[PDB]
Amino acid sequence: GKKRKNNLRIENNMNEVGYDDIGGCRKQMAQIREMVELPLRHPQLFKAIGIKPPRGVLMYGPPGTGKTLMARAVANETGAFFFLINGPEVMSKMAGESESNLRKAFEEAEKNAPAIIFIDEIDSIAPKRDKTNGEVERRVVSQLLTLMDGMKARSNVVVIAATNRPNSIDPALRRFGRFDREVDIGIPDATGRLEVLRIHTKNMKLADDVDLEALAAETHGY
Amino acid sequence: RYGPLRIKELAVDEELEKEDGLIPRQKSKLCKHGDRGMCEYCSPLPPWDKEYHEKNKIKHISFHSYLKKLNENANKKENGSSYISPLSEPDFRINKRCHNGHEPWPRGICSKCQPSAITLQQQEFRMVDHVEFQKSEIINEFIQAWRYTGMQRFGYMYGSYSKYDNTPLGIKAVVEAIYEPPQHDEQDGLTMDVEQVKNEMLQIDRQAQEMGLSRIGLIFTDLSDAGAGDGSVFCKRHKDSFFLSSLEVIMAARHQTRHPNVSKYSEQGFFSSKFVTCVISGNLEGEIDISSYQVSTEAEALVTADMISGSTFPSMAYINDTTDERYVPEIFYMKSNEYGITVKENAKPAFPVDYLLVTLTHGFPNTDTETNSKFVSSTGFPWSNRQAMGQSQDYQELKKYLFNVASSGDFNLLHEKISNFHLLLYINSLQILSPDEWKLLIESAVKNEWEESLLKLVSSAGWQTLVMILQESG
Amino acid sequence: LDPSVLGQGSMSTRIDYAGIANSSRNKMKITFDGEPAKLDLPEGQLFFGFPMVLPKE
Ligand SMILES: Nc1ncnc2c1ncn2[C@@H]1O[C@H](COP(=O)(O)OP(=O)(O)OP(=O)(O)O)[C@@H](O)[C@H]1O
Ligand SMILES: [Zn+2]
Ligand SMILES: [Zn+2]
Repeated sequence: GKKRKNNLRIENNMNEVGYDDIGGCRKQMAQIREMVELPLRHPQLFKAIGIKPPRGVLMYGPPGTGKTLMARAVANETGAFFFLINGPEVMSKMAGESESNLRKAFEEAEKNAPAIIFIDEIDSIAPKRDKTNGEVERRVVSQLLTLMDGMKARSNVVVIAATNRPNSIDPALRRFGRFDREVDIGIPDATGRLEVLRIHTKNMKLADDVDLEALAAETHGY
Repeated sequence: RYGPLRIKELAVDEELEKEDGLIPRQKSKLCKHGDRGMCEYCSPLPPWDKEYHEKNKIKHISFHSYLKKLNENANKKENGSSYISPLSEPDFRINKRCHNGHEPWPRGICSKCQPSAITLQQQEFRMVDHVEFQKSEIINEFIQAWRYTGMQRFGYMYGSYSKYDNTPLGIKAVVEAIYEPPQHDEQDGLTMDVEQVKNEMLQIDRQAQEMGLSRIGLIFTDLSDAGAGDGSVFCKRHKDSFFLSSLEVIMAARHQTRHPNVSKYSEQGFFSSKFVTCVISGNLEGEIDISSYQVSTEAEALVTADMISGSTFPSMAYINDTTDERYVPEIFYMKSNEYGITVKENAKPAFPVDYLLVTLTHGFPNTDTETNSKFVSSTGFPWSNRQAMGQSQDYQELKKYLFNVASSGDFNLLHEKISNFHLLLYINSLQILSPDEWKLLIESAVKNEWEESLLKLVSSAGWQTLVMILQESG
Repeated sequence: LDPSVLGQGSMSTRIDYAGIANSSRNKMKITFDGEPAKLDLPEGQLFFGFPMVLPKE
């Protein structure tokens, strides 16, 4: 039916987030779908034309704009294996175990191809060189670079990273064979805010005197 | 791209290498993701996961899993290297041929051919994980030797290796029989000529290989009965005092060096022999429990360049000097204090040997009758060179042991009398039967299908002459 | 009350363990208070004559 399916949607932690739970980012949504779903769902197209689909997909914007929501929605909708990596989670571990977690993520995603590796908050594990204080940050950055570069040419694996600013990440991560394609998310316009209000104010028992259009018009910079 | 070299290794090693050993985990309650996918708490647990071992009370990581961890950590596929070999046994001997602009070590040396400081540290993996005795009689007879004579004993244990599911990618050495070389045991110790021992063991090993066995360890008894009326022994070896004295550690290291473990992931082609050592001393309550040990790969590489000797203190091993042949650097042994900090202490005079040991776990096959043993024996025909006692193999003992069954029939009775390891070795030494006759005899005594072979043997001319002379002899 | 072999028996009167210990001291009771002294025995010998210490209990 829908969402790869009352039982057909016509617990489950942070699941069931589909394309209908995102509003006002249709351009970025189209870009992300083109970058992710097509290489995984229909690999025969690229073999026919004779190109290698992109691997890395950087994605950035102000906090609260729905980067994690969008990545999780794409991962759940594609119906393909995926592996969550959280930057703070990886960096909160004894020395020599952050690299172990990164290697495990990439290797296990490779085992069950097609796969999507969502490196949430990548700016906390591969930060800007000036703020890479110590031999642990450098070591984890180098491990991530190794895994990103040596991944493969035939494997059907895609990597999605979320961050706040383009300059908050180590410059070495934005080269060829790495997070080359990047997507930018900005504050929504009036229609986007109206769609978000419609999404959130659906379970709420609203009174008849609600002018969601008025709220969308009044909320600027939200 | 070069890879592992082409070298034949044991079947057990191959079948272990085939497996992956991953430990699956179910959806944790801390997971935040749908059915498909996995974050950090649901991913399969590697076979070398330290948390799993320490949670299950396992003190070492089943060497094959250590190799898996090394391969996972290093040797990226399709690029990044040309397959640096992951395993390399330590070597402390000085480079006698450096010629970096200087003559050999005795009259010149540079910073390139100078052995660096050695840092002892407890080994984190063990080659063989379990040692299993097929029957209780095998060690009951070994201890009966001491019971009757009062002196100590020493013998090699023959058997074969196999898988062990109770540990991730673990190996168990199953021991079928024990052979005792000619040794002069004494009240406080034992002595044995090395040359006689090895000369005899060469042919004994040839015969055992023809039978399918292999030499996989040595076992000795350290028992001193207490004065109590019952049969009890002092608990000489325990936590605070020594487990294995320095001398036996050195001997075990020599034995391990002489039985290399052919491996496909090392430049030399061998790494950390699968040779175990067992000792019978007695547990904390006053029993005759048995314990098995194995010296680390650095003690194995330390004794080769001399550099160690026994000390008057049982628990500590001495260190030799920088003579004109052997060059010993400064040796540090690393330990962790109660505050979780590693501390390096120079030990030139002497250091404890607990940093040169890894402990195995012994056991016996479950009472369920699997009957995978190669011999229904170890109680009967006297054993090897026990001439000190009344156990003296000779034609009279054969006439009294293996003649009534051969004078009646009952092929089952004859088979269960013919399947004695030491009886087979003795009849081989008699040399009455020709090589083909003895080959069919061993395959009749050790193979689960023996009816036809047993009939052929008993009908064979050589066996007929043997039994005829045995009957005639008195 | 204890057997004499607990410190002094065969292979202890051959290898002067008491002599080695006391000569290390002055560098007869044997105790593990002090420092070890090299005791080099030929390959193929095992010595079990060290004084007993018993469990902590
Ligand atoms: N179209 C939308 N855009 C943004 N947020 C949305 C949208 N629809 C719903 N939301 C809600 O807004 C919040 C967005 O938080 P979210 O964690 O997705 O943002 P983020 O700052 O990009 O993420 P992260 O810090 O985890 O990378 C969530 O409550 C989400 O449910
Ligand atoms: Zn999970
Ligand atoms: Zn040199």
